Amino acid sequence: SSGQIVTEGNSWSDYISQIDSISASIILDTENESYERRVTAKNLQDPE
Amino acid sequence: SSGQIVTEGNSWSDYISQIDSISASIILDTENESYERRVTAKNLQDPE
Amino acid sequence: WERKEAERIEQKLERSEKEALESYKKDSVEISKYSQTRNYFYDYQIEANSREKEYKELRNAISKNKIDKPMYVYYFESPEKFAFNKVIRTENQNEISLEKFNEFKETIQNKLFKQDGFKDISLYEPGKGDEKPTPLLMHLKLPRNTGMLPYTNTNNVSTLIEQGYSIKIDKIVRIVIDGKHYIKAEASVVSSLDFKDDVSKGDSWGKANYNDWSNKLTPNELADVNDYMRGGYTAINNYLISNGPVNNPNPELDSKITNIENALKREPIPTNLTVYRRSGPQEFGLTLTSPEYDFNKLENIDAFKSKWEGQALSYPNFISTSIGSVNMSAFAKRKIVLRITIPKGSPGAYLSAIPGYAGEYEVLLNHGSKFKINKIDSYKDGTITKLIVDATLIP
Amino acid sequence: EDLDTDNDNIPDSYERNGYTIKDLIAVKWEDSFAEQGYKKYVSNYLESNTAGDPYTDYEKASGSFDKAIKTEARDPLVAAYP
Amino acid sequence: WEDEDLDTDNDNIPDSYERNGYTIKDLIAVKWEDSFA
Amino acid sequence: EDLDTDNDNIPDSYERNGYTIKDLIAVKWEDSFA
Ligand SMILES: [Ca+2]
Ligand SMILES: [Ca+2]
Ligand SMILES: [Ca+2]
Ligand SMILES: [Ca+2]
Repeated sequence: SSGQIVTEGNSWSDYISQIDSISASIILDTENESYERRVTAKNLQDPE
Repeated sequence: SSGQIVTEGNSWSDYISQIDSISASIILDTENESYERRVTAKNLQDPE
Repeated sequence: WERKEAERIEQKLERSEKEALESYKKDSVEISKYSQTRNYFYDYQIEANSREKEYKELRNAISKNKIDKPMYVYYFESPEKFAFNKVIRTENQNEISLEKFNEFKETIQNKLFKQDGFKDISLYEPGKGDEKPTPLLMHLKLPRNTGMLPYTNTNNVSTLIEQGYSIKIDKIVRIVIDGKHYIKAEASVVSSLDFKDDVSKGDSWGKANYNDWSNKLTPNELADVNDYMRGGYTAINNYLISNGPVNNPNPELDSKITNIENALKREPIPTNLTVYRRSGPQEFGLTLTSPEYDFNKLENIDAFKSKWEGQALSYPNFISTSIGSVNMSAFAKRKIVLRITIPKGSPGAYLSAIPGYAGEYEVLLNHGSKFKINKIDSYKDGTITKLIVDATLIP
Repeated sequence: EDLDTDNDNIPDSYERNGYTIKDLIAVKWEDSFAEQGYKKYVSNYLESNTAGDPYTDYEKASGSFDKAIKTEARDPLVAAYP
Repeated sequence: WEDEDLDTDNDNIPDSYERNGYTIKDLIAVKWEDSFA
Repeated sequence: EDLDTDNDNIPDSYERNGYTIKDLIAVKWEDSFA
């Protein structure tokens, strides 16, 4: 509320499953660095 | 305050003595399962 | 997180302030309602009230702590507070119609609404277990140096503030919360200078800002305006009401009118200011014996609001106003009180700055001024109910 | 009508006769919706959580919950349960 | 309804702007135009 | 002016063109202040 970066109490594990469920994974390898991404995909079975 | 169920902080020991003090205990034995109950009884010495 | 923040605040509070906060926690509604309309009584009446001590302790506790940056607060507001009498939707309905949205939109188009009481707010947007009593949600940005009192109530860190400003709504959209439509408004605070009951502070400010005003006045016109405001103000106003310059033109009084206007125009008000004036039925085209002048019955107030709220105003004569809001024996019968906000730079002067009985904290405004009525509300004054009109002066 | 006894933001008659969620608002079911892929739901109009799981009828039907929960756990009669 | 004053998910972007395209300038979502690229 | 987009008590134009703090209030910069 005061505009300060708070880190305790925020956990990526709460979002790992939800991000993995609705995304596709794309990896670029190159030669010196590797990049892994998740991009949101659409569910064609749900009209909403 | 929401619809969520909470069990932390709710202890049966706070009510064990109070229930035992104002009740009569009835047991049905059967053959393959036992049942124990507590039924509230009236105190005739207290007009209130 | 906020539990130790609430503690560090309450520790340094007085025992009287603690018991005042507890009495608020028990009976918040009546205390808030009293704080809304407390300054419109007599001087001695507000002194002997059995709830003034609580108000003083609570306001001191609130103003003890101030914020250093603008921040946003979130709360639910009754839509009738913004002069919208109809219902956006019932409490069991789920959807808001486009027609209701539009009606609310042109109701609040270009207006300023004043808030003058204690309020319970939140620093976070409403979530799941939060109470949602109205279909209107407010995102208000508070200014710097405003008081907030974060107190724990049954574990929940609640925050208490006192309103002394006027808010304007910028944009409204329709949102969905848990399957129900809500109207969400972005609001901003317009600062203004308001001396409600402490006429001493207002008098001191007016002296400091207008005791040198006479010096800038040329002596002939100074004595001229002075003689007017002593003896001939009634005659000049009566001549102005009858549209004298148009019906029976004459230069003798037109000279007085021009001199008054120029003298008031010499030095304008330097800051946004609010003045209070008790108005008579002849100003609204009513008589003392008219049935609608009785505001005890609801239909009279409803008709008066329907025919007057949101409309314009025009005073051909000059307007006599006082900085203070307390009731005076000179206008005790007046059931209609007029609340006027003076924008910065508008013409006007503090008459009581000059020595002698210039009036009762008198402030004069140029003739021919126009007013817009934003909201009209009612409060009970003993055995009768008086009516409060909130207005803004336009240039 | 507009009665909502359990305050889950779904009217009693919709719960009793059938409903679906679109634009995050409950609407009356029509047989033409099945061609567009919508599902018809019924639930307990006296109970906010028909299945007893931590999510209300509106949250399940509307999908306003964790997106890692299976799609068949979206009608009020099938429980979200690991 | 028939105006761009709807925010269903309450995230400070109008529904049609999200539907069709938008960009942020001065911390306000604005309707997209091809010349912005 | 008095626009404060980021709500940090300094107006946008002052931040763009230069400012200094005196008596805990941001003011426009003038070369005689150096
Ligand atoms: Ca229901
Ligand atoms: Ca239900
Ligand atoms: Ca949106
Ligand atoms: Ca700034």
